[PDB]
Amino acid sequence: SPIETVPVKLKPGMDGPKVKQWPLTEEKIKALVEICTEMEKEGKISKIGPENPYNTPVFAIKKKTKWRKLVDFRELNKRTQDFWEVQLGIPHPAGLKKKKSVTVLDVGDAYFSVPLDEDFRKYTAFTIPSINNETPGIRYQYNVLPQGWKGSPAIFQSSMTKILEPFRKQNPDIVIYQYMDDLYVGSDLEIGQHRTKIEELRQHLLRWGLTTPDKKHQKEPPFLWMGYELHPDKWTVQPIVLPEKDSWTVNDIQKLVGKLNWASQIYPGIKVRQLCKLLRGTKALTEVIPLTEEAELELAENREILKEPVHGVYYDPSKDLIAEIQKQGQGQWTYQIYQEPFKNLKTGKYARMRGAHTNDVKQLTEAVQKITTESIVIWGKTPKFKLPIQKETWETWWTEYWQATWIPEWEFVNTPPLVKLWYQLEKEPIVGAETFYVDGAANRETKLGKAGYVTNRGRQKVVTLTDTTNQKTELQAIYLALQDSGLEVNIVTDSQYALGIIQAQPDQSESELVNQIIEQLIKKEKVYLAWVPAH
Amino acid sequence: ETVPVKLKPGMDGPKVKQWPLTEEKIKALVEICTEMEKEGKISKIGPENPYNTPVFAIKDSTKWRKLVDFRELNKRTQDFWGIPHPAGLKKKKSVTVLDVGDAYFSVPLDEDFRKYTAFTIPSINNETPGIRYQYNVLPQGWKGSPAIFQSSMTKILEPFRKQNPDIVIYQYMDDLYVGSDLEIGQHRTKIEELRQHLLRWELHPDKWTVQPIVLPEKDSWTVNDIQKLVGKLNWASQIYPGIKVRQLCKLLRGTKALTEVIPLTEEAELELAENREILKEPVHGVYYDPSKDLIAEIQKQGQGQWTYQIYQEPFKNLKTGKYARMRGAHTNDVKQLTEAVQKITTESIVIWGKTPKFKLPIQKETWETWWTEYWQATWIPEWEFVNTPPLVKLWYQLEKEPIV
Ligand SMILES: CC(C)c1c(OC#CC2CC2)c2cc(F)ccc2[nH]c1=O
Repeated sequence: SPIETVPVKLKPGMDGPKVKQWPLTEEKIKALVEICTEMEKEGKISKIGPENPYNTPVFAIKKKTKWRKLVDFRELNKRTQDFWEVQLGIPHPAGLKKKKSVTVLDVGDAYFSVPLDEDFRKYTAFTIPSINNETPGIRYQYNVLPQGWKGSPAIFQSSMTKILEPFRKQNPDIVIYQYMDDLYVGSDLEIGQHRTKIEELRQHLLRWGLTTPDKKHQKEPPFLWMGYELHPDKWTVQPIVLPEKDSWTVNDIQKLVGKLNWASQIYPGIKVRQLCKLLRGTKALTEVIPLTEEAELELAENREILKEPVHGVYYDPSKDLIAEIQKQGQGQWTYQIYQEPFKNLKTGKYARMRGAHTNDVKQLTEAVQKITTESIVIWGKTPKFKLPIQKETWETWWTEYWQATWIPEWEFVNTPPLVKLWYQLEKEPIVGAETFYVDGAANRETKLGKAGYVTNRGRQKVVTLTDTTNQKTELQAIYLALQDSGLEVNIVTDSQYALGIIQAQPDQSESELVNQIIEQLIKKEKVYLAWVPAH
Repeated sequence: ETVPVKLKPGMDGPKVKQWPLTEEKIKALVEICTEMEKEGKISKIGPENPYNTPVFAIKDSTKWRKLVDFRELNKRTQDFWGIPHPAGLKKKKSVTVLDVGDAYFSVPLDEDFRKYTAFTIPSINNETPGIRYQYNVLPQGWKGSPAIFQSSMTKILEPFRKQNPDIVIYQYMDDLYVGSDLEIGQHRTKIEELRQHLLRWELHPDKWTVQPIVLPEKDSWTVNDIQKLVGKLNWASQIYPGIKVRQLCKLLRGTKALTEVIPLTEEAELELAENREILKEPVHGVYYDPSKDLIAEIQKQGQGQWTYQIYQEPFKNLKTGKYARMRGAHTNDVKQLTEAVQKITTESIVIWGKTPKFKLPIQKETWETWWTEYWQATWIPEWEFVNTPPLVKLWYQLEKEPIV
């Protein structure tokens, strides 16, 4: 090829590889000899000699049955400089525009079609062994991008970009996507028009040394892309298959849970509670755990759900972008982004984020932000939101929370259950309501404590606890206060953590205790918590 | 010509990842870049360049402006030991800021340093390779820039500094703060006089009052009232050790209704008066240390209100203040915040000539997803995300506000 090479250097003052050539048989050698004489002429490699101290181990494998070759650059690579990341962020189906026609050119010997930085070449040197360590073996080096070498992919795609700059400009109404060795080409032109242009493109590549065929290996829609089958008009989800057996190992159960978990995003209703259950106290990946009835059941409900065809639409820039969210239980949320009703671009759910202590509004908030970021990426725009929370709820919460928070343009949609505040600590002491002066004290070392209260009304109590901690007592104090009082209470404490609840008013925590206190808080009609300095 | 700039001993170029940008943000950046490309200020680069710095587009204007986050690069850029801070800037009736950022494109950047200025324009849904470029000229947002361009800068300025020696001119990054005691008209007429001058190639510091802490007063006090008072004062004692809550805390002996009224003993009443006296002025012995990081903490007070303190040592504040949302930010915390951050940082610059390190009462994800949409300053301070201690807020919420 006549494409300008990319200047490549080795990592900080290191040196090219000098690993010794693995010994092979007269058979594997004669093969590598054959292959290499070809590459030698195709221009991919060059016979070198004793001027070179570098070397990489060449191997000989038969694929599915002619003798092929494999060079191991593990070393060369770990010595090769760093390059700017290669597409780690790939497109996501729901971000594609629909097209009249879409073609996928399979750029052949991509790598070996691009010139290697002549300077660097020397390091790629390798050697074909002699019949059981005889006289010197055959010596070569690469003159093009080597299959398996660190800098290749990164260098190849650039080359592909430089080479498409003209055509692209010249064909605005034509959109290409480079990925690995494939070129995805779509357009809204007429099928013949398309065909013509494709061929014009195809030829354009050749003008630089890019073989890309047609006729034999030629790919044909739909197109497989990370779990989806893509059609120009729409996309559909690769139907997922759950094997039926009478012997399930741990390995089996985890991988299964894995595939199910992936299915949860697209498919509605997938559950694995009982499946996960089977992993409890497993002693070995190969262990055979019998599925309980419950497991055998859901495993069955999932097989049925997964035999449903989930198809989708592509992004239309001229239509609104909408996202609706559902709170499927505590800490679990489902969302689906669409433009025209029921024709979803994408869907998905967020696992029950078991935090130390939050509330549903906050959690709703987070789901909103995760989505927003996703969208910004997929569509470079953010959706108008449809949220199961009254605008009044929102306003009340947010406008008083100690932490900065927000929700882009959104609208209420009443699709129960709605998210709400489970309680609200009073703003001012409750006149009338009983006042409980609480206190918990525990020996952190002996883990022995007590907790109790004394109300202005004369009521009192104390409890002794074993295997506890100070914070726990403090909380248990508050717990009993809530337990023993009417629907309206005043509780004063010197607990710094209670000062936290006051500021965040959490409706879920990591601690069962805090949890319990919550359940109580939720139960009173009015509660006013007051913190006072200890001692 | 080009001066040989380098990185601090053994430091490597940034390699920060580009954050996702909006469609409108990208479209403008591409436009902006193709021009600069043509104009020779920047040049596309290869994959052999592994560095990267974030970029984004900001807007007072409606044309979009390009903004690069050189925070990492700057920190790694060698030092040049610029302009000593003019203690007088703070004492001016009115200051105006100007963006002399455009002046740098003029000077070339040491060829061997360019690679480190690499930045990338993303593509929606990653359907296109990012557009890699690197600088050929002095980059806006880089520290090395105002420096290298100092000689040229001062040079051009003198003629004005002399025609107007009552005016103060300070340069931070791409900005220029002009401070004079003239009256609004005569001031802004004199600034435009300065703009004009610059082209051929509204703060009010003296009003920033130090605000005190006012303790509530009442006809009658309740168990709760006193309790709240004691809590604040006790905390507050971490600043003024003279503050005392012994007499008061005595009134708190007994299991009585929070709502009950307690009569204040004269002992207690003195104690309170004694405390009001203490809080009547900033704590002594607090001085700014130039060889110490400047810190700014912010608390969300609610109803659109925010409080802050700029200090270097815990409880030894250099300045404290409040911030009320600006018309329009009504339903957006993030806007108020970024707006707030920008404000404080300018005062910071204006006073000590350096940006503080922030502690923001917001979650990292939330901030990072939206702060850019409301950013307007050419610079970008450093920040950390925190949880506001319930008391720190309560104390400063107590600050004094005008009569009317
Ligand atoms: C040119 C690119 C961005 C493009 C497509 O190529 C592609 C691709 C990678 C799989 C994502 C594409 C492919 C389809 F199968 C359907 C719609 C499409 N719409 C498009 O705009």
